[PDB]
Amino acid sequence: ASFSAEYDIVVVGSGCAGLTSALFSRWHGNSVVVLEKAAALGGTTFKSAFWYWVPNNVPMRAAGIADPKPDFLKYVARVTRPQFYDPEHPTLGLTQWEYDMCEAIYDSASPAAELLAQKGALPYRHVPFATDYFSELPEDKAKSGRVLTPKDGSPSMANGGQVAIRTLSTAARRDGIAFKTGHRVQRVILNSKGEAIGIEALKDDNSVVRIRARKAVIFGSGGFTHDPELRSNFLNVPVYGGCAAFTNEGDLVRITSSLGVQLRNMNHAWLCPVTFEKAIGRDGSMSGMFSVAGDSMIFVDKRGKRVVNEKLNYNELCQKLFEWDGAKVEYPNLVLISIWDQRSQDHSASNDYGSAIVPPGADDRHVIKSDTLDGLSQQISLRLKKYAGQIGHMELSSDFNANLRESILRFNGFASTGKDEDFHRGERASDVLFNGSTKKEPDQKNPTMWPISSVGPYYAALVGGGTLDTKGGPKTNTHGQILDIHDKPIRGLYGVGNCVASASSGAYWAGGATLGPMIAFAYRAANAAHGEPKRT
Amino acid sequence: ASFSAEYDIVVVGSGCAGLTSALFSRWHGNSVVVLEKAAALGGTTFKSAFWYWVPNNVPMRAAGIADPKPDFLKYVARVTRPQFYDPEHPTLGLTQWEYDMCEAIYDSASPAAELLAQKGALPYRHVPFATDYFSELPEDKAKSGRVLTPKDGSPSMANGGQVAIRTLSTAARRDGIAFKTGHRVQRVILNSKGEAIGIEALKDDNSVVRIRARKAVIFGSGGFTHDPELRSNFLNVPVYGGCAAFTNEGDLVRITSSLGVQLRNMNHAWLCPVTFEKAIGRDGSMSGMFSVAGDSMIFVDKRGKRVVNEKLNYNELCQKLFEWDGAKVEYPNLVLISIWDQRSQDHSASNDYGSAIVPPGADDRHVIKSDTLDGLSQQISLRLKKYAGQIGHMELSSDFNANLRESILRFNGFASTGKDEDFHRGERASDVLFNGSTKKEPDQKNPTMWPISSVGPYYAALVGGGTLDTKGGPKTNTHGQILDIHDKPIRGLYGVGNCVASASSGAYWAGGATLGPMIAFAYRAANAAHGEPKRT
Ligand SMILES: Cc1cc2nc3c(=O)[nH]c(=O)nc-3n(C[C@H](O)[C@H](O)[C@H](O)COP(=O)(O)OP(=O)(O)OC[C@H]3O[C@@H](n4cnc5c(N)ncnc54)[C@H](O)[C@@H]3O)c2cc1C
Ligand SMILES: Cc1cc2nc3c(=O)[nH]c(=O)nc-3n(C[C@H](O)[C@H](O)[C@H](O)COP(=O)(O)OP(=O)(O)OC[C@H]3O[C@@H](n4cnc5c(N)ncnc54)[C@H](O)[C@@H]3O)c2cc1C
Repeated sequence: ASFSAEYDIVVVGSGCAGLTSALFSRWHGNSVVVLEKAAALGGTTFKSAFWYWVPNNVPMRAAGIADPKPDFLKYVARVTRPQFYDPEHPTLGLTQWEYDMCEAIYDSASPAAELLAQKGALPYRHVPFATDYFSELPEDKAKSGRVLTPKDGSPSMANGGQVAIRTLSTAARRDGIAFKTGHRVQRVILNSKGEAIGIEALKDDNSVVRIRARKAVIFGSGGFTHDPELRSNFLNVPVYGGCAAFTNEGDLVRITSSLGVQLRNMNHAWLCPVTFEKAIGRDGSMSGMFSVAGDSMIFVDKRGKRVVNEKLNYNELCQKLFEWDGAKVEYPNLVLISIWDQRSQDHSASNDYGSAIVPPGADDRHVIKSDTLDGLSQQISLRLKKYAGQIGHMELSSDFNANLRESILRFNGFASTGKDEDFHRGERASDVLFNGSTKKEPDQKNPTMWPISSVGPYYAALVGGGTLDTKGGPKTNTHGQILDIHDKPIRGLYGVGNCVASASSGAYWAGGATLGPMIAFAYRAANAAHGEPKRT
Repeated sequence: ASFSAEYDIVVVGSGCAGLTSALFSRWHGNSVVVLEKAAALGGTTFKSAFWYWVPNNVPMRAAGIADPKPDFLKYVARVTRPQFYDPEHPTLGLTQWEYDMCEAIYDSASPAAELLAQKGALPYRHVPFATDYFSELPEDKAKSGRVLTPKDGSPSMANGGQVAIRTLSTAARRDGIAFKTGHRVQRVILNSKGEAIGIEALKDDNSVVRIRARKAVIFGSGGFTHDPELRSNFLNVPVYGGCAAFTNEGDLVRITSSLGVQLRNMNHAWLCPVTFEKAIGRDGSMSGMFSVAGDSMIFVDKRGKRVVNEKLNYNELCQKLFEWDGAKVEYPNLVLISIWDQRSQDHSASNDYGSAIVPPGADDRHVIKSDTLDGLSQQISLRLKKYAGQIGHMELSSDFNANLRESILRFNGFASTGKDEDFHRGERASDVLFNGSTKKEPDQKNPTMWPISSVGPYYAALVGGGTLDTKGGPKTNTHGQILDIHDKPIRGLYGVGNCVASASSGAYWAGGATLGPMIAFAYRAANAAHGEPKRT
């Protein structure tokens, strides 16, 4: 029973979690390999803007923006476990584990960011204007300032992930880390003491390779969005997919099923609305709809009524789509219809951040069009019929047309006063902050709303619920060590990123709140793995 | 090193799943032991009404009533997977597994029920008037008739579970099945071929015993409602507890963590509202609130407004309590307040079916009382403050009193016309079916509503979200065999009832839809287990 290759540390996956874990490991003097399931490096990280939320970061301190630790913990506790949050409780109402993980994020994200930049692997610039998603909470004492992004990201920052994967992987090759693509890890090999001593991977040609790890196996294999069975059986909502890399199929869940782990936070994903047709069609370029485009634009349900603030934070807005009507045995908002006019088409269109409104040249198969409102509803009906088998054979109400006219009349009044009496669109900072581009109007009272045109053409797109990726898996301690059911480390076995349980439950603290913590844990995991004895 | 006892079949748990599995096994000629963690037999089953939903049962056929199998499958497919339900799809939109499991229920529930009755273990009577929970759906072609209950159950049927446990356990002892209480199974023992050959159990004195199973170990160990870590980490909603027996702590989840199983349907429980204070205080006698008592009674939120049909099916009503307000980072309906008057107190009180309205002599610590509405709100506020750390420090709104008066006036008008224009209380058959007792009023237009008295005293109780129990665990095939990750049986290992994955997802088809299927699977499991070779 022997191995065709041997390294000190074997890393699984080449997104943020894998690359950073590998670099930190290598810089301690270990030999390292990165095993990537796909043909290309980068996973979901590659598609991201690579905002990374780093509490008490060096640029903030240089700018004179304070980030006190007790207040950091209160902010995250209040957002993460609202029912239990208590400022007088010794762990703010969090479990000891959740509290310890949040503390580790605060302690380790900045040194991790600093080392990656110092070595030239992830040079950054500060994004001082990027504001926390629940900045209005009094617990938040550093409402803006925590976000970094790759130094050479574009001005929109939309290509940040591509830049990060380039800088990280360039530094990895420079520093002698080995890479194997088309290697799907499928097993952890144990010694007789039950310690991880290597992996088995399936190659594209269907050969199996065994690779030894002298000190540690570190998983950075991403989530399970694109295993439909796992997704449907674990998540708290029945999402249609998400912007995760399609190779993120929850392999670690199968890999650990015989290792005695504790699967934790399996009920939660990072959530976001998606352009429904791109989810169903498996458009690999799809982004979550982080900014819902248009000011002269509303969402309506199948009755032709507004049901939600369209500018609400994406992780929260997605949840509205899965409200349950128990009397009718249906999801009334399963798909919502975004409706906009020529003004929003011309001035709110974007290639970035999952906008449904796209400029000339962009893929617009998901866009529904008509010269009149009555014509639009007939076009929407055809689209619903096309996807009937995915959406409970949903149909527009027989009163749709008249309801939509009433909805627009009401909205147009709100747009003129600047006050949305129904859903408070534009009243929270995050509504304005992620509003997207608009035609700036001299006398606009609220930047998130402008009256919808009294003439066509009119445009629409179906909006459904998806993920960025999942955030449940084997529980680790704060050093990235995968625990057995008695809360003790399985020696040699580590996990970082979306493949292990996040301490953020169902919450999404700020932009960059996936990547920032992840880099902290890669640093802590690599530092602990470096201290393993060489084994078997 | 060895075993202190040996049987052909070892059954774990003494609720419906375990007792029926054991009886079926014994009647095939195997020696059988039943191992119970608690001091007494019966688990959650003991507390139930023991309705059991049996498609195509003998009473229905005697009435000349068809229960056509394709239509049975369409009903359960429509309720279980609403998004994907399609009458033209080869498995109605279900996965092959879901479809096969639902078919097995139809095929095996009636023969299982007939044999239990034939042997004198579970004599039954028909419950002809119990209509399915979604009987109005056109897919349901046998809208009433499927429910059986223990022949000697009381007229209310509330003691059906006690009767069933008595008849089942009496037959088990009569037929030579062995029983051991205070035996907490904690491990499955495997041979070198990886087959289950017995168990290890922890006894009360903290000794461990090994018991050999020549043919099979059959788990019927119930769900994980009362492991708060598992509950919070897996279920789709953050429930506070449930009427499951307190010994249902998800031991099988830990037992199988190194066995390579597929945990499935972990995101779903059988849901129901509960008397919140009884959940928090772990009242072991608590029932889920299947019947929300009172016609002169409303539920209000912390703003003093109605938000839901109070008579809606319990599994669906519970979901209303967990709607999420992303703008305020809170659950607006986390607890609702049931408010009633003297008429409902006197004529709707019940010790059964989880009623918050309780008769004289009953434990009434959960009941809030005051001589004016303004006084009632002051008493409710004190109760919210008592449980603040569990409910996000919820407070009544500053306009609560005025809103409550407006809510009562509006409801009173609905009660007089018989038409609840807001939430349609009483319009579905199931609202009437679980309406509970009421004072007969000559000219009452809708049995579920009567105007609330303009004089006190007034009464209230906090209502929160809970379970009957969970319905996620190791996936089995239709023969109750626990599968490995490659969908192949782990030889000798079986599971029946709440301890394994239900094929009903998040749905609750009808009264008796937990016990009816469970008896079908106990029969199929026992039949397959009987065919195992004797091993090790
Ligand atoms: C469009 C978009 C924008 C986003 N923007 C941001 C943002 O700006 N900030 C932020 O914090 N978050 C953002 N997110 C979320 C963020 O991208 C992810 O949470 C993060 O990139 C996940 O990193 P990871 O290393 O865990 O996984 P990934 O980057 O998904 O990498 C996992 C890798 O493991 C590989 N793998 C899987 N199985 C195996 C196996 N068996 N063997 C070997 N390799 C395997 C996969 O192929 C993949 O390459 C965004 C998400 C999307 C979709
Ligand atoms: C008040 C109430 C009323 C209900 N009414 C109905 C109804 O009318 N019809 C219906 O269909 N459903 C009803 N339900 C739901 C139904 O009672 C359950 O779904 C069903 O009884 C579960 O049966 P079971 O055998 O899987 O588990 P249980 O009856 O819970 O039995 C499991 C047993 O396993 C034991 N156990 C646990 N761990 C171990 C271990 N490690 N070793 C050994 N033993 C162990 C437990 O102590 C317990 O005795 C009701 C539920 C409640 C709470």
